[PDB]
Formats: sequence, structure tokens, C-alpha cells
Amino acid sequence: VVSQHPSRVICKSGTSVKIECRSLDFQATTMFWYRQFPKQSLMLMATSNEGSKATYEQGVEKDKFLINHASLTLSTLTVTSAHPEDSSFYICSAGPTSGRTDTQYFGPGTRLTVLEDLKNVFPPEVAVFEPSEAEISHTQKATLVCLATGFYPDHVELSWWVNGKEVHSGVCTDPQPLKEQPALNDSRYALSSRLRVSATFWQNPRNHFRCQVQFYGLSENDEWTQDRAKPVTQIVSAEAWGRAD
Amino acid sequence: SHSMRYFYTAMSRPGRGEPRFIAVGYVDDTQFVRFDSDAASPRTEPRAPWIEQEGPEYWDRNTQIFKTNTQTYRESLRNLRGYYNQSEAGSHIIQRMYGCDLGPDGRLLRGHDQSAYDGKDYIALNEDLSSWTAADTAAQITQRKWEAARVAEQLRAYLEGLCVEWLRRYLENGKETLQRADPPKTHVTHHPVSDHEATLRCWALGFYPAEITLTWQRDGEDQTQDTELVETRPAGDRTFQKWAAVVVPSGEEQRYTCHVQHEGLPKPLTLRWEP
Amino acid sequence: LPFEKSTIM
Amino acid sequence: IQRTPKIQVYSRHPAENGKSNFLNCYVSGFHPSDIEVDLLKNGERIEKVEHSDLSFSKDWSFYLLYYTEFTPTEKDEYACRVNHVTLSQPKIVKWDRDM
Amino acid sequence: AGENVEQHPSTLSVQEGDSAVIKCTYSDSASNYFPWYKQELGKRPQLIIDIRSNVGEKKDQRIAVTLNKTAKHFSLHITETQPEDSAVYFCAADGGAGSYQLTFGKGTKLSVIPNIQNPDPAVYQLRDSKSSDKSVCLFTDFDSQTNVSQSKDSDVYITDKCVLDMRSMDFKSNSAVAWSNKSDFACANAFNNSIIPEDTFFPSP
Repeated sequence: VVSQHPSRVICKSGTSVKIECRSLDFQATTMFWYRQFPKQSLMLMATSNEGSKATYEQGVEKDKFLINHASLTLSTLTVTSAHPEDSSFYICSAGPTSGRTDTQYFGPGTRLTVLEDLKNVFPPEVAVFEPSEAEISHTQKATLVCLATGFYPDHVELSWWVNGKEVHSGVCTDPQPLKEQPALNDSRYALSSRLRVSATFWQNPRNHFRCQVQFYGLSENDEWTQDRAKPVTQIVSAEAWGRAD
Repeated sequence: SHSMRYFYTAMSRPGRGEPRFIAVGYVDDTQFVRFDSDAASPRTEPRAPWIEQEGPEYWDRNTQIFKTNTQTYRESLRNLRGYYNQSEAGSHIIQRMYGCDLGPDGRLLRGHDQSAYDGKDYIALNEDLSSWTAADTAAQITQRKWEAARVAEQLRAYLEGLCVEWLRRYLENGKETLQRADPPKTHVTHHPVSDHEATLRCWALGFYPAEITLTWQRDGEDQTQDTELVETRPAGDRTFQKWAAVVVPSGEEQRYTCHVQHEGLPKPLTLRWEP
Repeated sequence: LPFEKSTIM
Repeated sequence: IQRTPKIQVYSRHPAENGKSNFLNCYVSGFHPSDIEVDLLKNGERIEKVEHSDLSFSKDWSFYLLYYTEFTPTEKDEYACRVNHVTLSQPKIVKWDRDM
Repeated sequence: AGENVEQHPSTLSVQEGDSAVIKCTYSDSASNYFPWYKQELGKRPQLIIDIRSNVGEKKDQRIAVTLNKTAKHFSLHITETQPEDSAVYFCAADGGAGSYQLTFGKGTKLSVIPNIQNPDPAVYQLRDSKSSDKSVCLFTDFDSQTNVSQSKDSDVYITDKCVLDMRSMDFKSNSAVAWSNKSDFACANAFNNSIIPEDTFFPSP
């Protein structure tokens, strides 16, 4: 397996961001660095070589992206003096075989968000709406709906926790959030989720339901001048219990 | 039958600096390429005239992989030193031989890939081209890494594909010198050691390939225990030499007959001391 | 033509 | 782990006095790879001596061919002086035209 | 550098239970490793299957890979497609001269539209568990033919259609959520006659 650190970064323009790529259980003489835009394709940027200099692809600024092969296990990508146009998903890959490239194992990716003003960062407000009596009687199913609103940037991960454990069955979340104001660049987003259980499962009040919204924000080092709460990397939850009638 | 082989030698040299990587390539008993990392700007070099037909892109392709092996073997040497709890003060050697054998139809007959450490077997690819045989537990650590990296799968694809295809290309380019069989020039000599016992020597000269059988007989009976055979040696012009000797008691010279078996000979020749 | 892949031992 | 070199001193073509030939010294069956080989004319080192590229046998032991262009005579003595870790003193094998 | 990998088609839509085939073409004969990667949104590409130059076909459950080394092309075959197969698929080859790398295909956005056995379309108003003063609209149990359209009114929000799989009792259901901060907002404003089918159960709140 191959890992990356950080997984998510929110920084002010002009700051340098260092991204690590690590082969956790093998030695790698080579690592590949990719950039993934809203345009789904894997665009190869550079090839990290031990201990020689990096091989850059056509149309890649050498001075914007500094690649360093630190050891047989670590490669770093540095986005120097970052600007909002540099905001993207940076993913790396490595494999145990050298020479003509073989199986490649990708890291989880790093979401980099570069903002001109860090004052525009906001955490989400999470709400859980309990199933409709009309739905229970009609289908014998109970759909629970979750709603995260007013967050910026799109750095949110939603999950459903029934009785303390994470749930995947009968769950569907919006693949992408919706802009609250589709006119300005800085527009807060909104995301919704759905969990469907049986009528008998919702009726039992011994059963607990929780919608978890892991938000990735500002780090400890970032300076906050405004009086409102610091929008730091946190978890905002909304819960509901079983209702009997 | 025809074959292609690559021989790799990686040596650590603690006094001298960085490890040295040597690679030589052979088509049957003919060497055609060499690489030595011990240069400021190392490059692959031709060693047979029929390989000079290949353009610069071929020489760059060979150089790029052998530069990768230089880097890779430096780590393999470091790792194997750890497995055996060896001092960094000592010089060690990893050797490797791999290649393909073809039959009469231009198809893979048998694939090979063997490794050694300090002159002893380490890890070898099995005849099935999907599993390994490790010599000890250090070789089992390498086996684990190689199974996870699917090295046997990578080798099977190469030995079944590019190895046989390129061997066929080389056989056609050097057809007049690789698909030619040089039969041996034979003669028997007599050398006395005492008044009542003399050594009879059977010579095989100027033959290609190196594969040859030399056997001494007593009225049609094998002299396996008494026959002295010297290791097949290169003449230096791409041909081979070999001789078989027997201590024969004085008078029984006409009794002894030698037999020569070679690819270039249509019928195995029977020779005796003349006059 | 040689094998074009190498894996650290 | 360690093997001592096998030495063979011979000529490329059947030796004929006055006729130019090649003096061969085939050093095989040794391990490790480092070796010092010298071709000798009457106990003295020949300067123009070339060698084949380092290769090895199925048993992993190394083999090398050290050769020089030479003119064999009736009385000139030719030899091969070899040094290796397995050799406490340099080993000298004389050339025998009938071997 | 001397390797060009072309993936056809760029996008593909298939019905849950049907088969999907993605075709890739390559240029270099030094290409002997042909991997297939699956990438779900915001996640890493995962290797699902691969093939080598000595093999013509390799199968693993519902996934299969085919290779034609003479014509220089290879295909992924997914049978009995599930909505979980919906992701971006990438193919690659290891051939070409110069700098060592896997040459990737541009990708294939695969979409597996669920098969709704017993559709029962309805529009419900779901109330909050904490405040109960404000609510949301849930258009649900509609079949996959239904297209959920975004509203012209900026004050009202509508999400895209989304399918959930209740594995425990072989049930799958589509849903879309609507809301507004306006006091005068009703469910019918968002999920109207143009979007919802004529058999929609629309109870009064």
C-alpha cells in the first residue's frame, strides 16, 4: 500500500505546501506524481527518481512543483507560492518493480484548496429529518434524511452510524454538494444524505441513528483575527432516536 | 536447438565506493553484448558483428535497463547483507542468469531465471514459470517480495514473448555464423611416460557449438574411470578445443579406439593411433 | 534483448 | 564460497615454430571474481595482453580468457602467472604444445 | 514516449444486469503489462484486474479482460452490472521509449442506472428531529426513467437523483431532496407535474 500526507489542505495564497508520498511496505526507486482536475483524467506531472533529478512532463512548471526523492520510501511534492489556480487533487503512485513500469499502487490523494482570503472559511450546520408517517404506512420503509448546509470549501465527508457502528447498506449521499448562490466564486455549499430502514426498525426507540459530517478546515498554525469561532478541522453530528406510536 | 542468455554480476566493493554491475549477453556460445557500470558515462557495447546492424535506439534501450539494474543491485546487496547479518566491511557478489531456449519451431521450449549469492544458489524460477525455489530463509524473504511484485508473471511474459522474438531476429541477422555448425578437426597423438606405459590423446579442434562428447574405448568397452578429460576451452576465434587422454600399456595401442560426438558431424567418428 | 524490469531482493 | 582457478595454457592453432599464433590462458572455476593474470615469455611479462569479458558457468564459477599474438619457437618458454585469494603465492603454469 | 493508449468510449451508460465493455488500443510492442483501474469520485484509483502479453483472456467473477497482441488492443468486460460499478475506469500499457511509466487511457465514465422492479413514486414532507419548525421534501421510489430537474427559483434547492441498496431484502430505491428558507414554500413548487409521474402519491402535510 501507498499513503499521502496531508489528505486535505486549505491555505492562503503565497504559502508553500509540501505533500508526502510514502510506500508503506516496499522500497521504491521511482514514484509518479499526478494532478486530477474536475476533468476526471489522471494527468502525469513528474516522475521522482532516486537519487537523480525529477523527470517533468510537457506543460508542467518546474519552478511551481518541486519533486524530491528523499529515500527508497519517500517522495515529496512542493507546490511553491500557491495560488487559487493551483487548487486540485494531487495523487501519487509507487510500485516495487523498477524499469519498465509494472503494478502501481496509488496514494489516497491530497485535496489542495488555495484561497485569496481565509475569512471565507465556514463549517457546516448538520440536521436530521425523521421519517414521514405517510411513507411508513404506504411502503413499510422509513427513510431518514440528513442535511449539511453553509460550508466552504467542499471539504466534507458524510457517514451514517446506527447503534454506534458505521452503516453502508440502504445509504445514498449526494455525489457532490450544491452551491447556495450559483453566481459568486465564494458560495457556501449544501450536501444531503439518505438512509432507509424498515418500518419496524424505526419504531423501536432502543435503536439510535447518527449522521456524521467530518469537516476539514484550518490548522492550528493559521491566524484568526475575526471574533466568530475558528473553522478548524472538526466533526459536526446530528442524531435521532426510534419513535413509537 | 538455440538459446539466449544474460549473465549479471553485481559486486559490492566497500573500499572502492559504489557497487559494480556487469552484464554480458550470449546467443548459444557466442557473446554479443556487454555493459560495465564502472565508467563515468557507462554504455552498452556490441561484441559480435551481427549486432552492429541494430540502431542507436537499441543501444539506449539496453543502457537504460542496465543503469536501472546498477541501482537495483546496490539495494539487493545492501538487503542481503542484512539477512545474513554480514559486516559492511566485506565484499559480496550477486549473480544472475536468465534466458530462453527454443526448439526446432521458434517456440519457447524452456525458460530460465536463477540467482546466486557469494557463489551459491539463492533463488530460481521453476520450470512452470510461476513459482520459485529458495535456497534458505534469506531467499524466502526475497521470494515474498518477488511474489508480491509478481516477478514470475513479468518473467513469463518476457520469456514467452520478447525473449524468443529477439533470439529469432539475432539468429536471422547472424544466420551465416549462428546457424552454421563447425565440425571438429580430429587426430590421435601418442606420448610415452615410461618404457612400458604411454598416454594416448584424442584431439577435437575448431568446433562450434561447445557441446561435444569425447570417449575412450577398449575393444568397444567404455573407459569412464581411466579416461582423463580436459574442460572444453575457447580457441579465441569463437571455436572450441577439447582432448581426452588414457594411460595405455606398451603394445596395446591398436586396441584403444576413441569416439567423437558433435552437432556438425553427420555420423559419430571412430579414431585410432595412426601409424 | 534483455528483461526490462528489476525488483529489489 | 571459494574456488581455486583452473588454468589451461594452449595455442589457438597447432603450434609451428616461426609461424605466428595466439597464446591462450583460460582461467576457469574461480570465486570471487577478482583475479590477476599475466602471460610470460621466458619468465618476463608480455605487455600487449587482452582478455575476454567476465562471464560464469552453471555452478556460478567465473571464467576468463587471457590471450596474446605470439610466435612459438623451439626453445622459448611460455607460461601463465595467476593470482587469486585462494592462492597464497602466484601459480605459474608452463605452456605444453602437446596439451 | 513512443506509446499512445486510446480508450473507447469516453462515457458509457448501462442498465443494471446488462454487460459493459471498454476497449483500449496501444502502439508499442514493448507493452507487456496491461492494468485496469477503477476510480470512484474523490477516491484513489484501485487496481481491479490486469493482463500480460502471454495471456489472451483472464476472468475474475463478473470482471474479465481480453487481449489481442497482434492487433494491439485489449478490453474490460463487466457482466451483470451493479450500480456500485459506477466509477471512472482507466486502462494502461507499459511500452514506449524514453522515461519509464505507465501510459494511461483518458478514462471511461461508467454509469449503471438501477433497475426498479416495483416503482411506487411519492412526495413526502420530512420534519426535523431537533426543531420540527422547518422541513425538507423527499421525492422517492420513482423509477430510473424519471429526470429530476433543477428549479428556476434560486431560493429553492433540488439535489440530483440518488439510489440506495437495502441489501437485506433485495430492494433498491431512487430519491431526490428539496428545500427552501422561504415561509411560503410547499413541496409541489419543487417536485411539480413536469418532473413527477402522473401516478405520484402526493399526500397533504
